[PDB]
Amino acid sequence: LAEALHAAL
Ligand SMILES: [Co+2]
Repeated sequence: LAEALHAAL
């Protein structure tokens, strides 16, 4: 989640 969300952002 940490990576996924920060990539999206
Ligand atoms: Co964060």
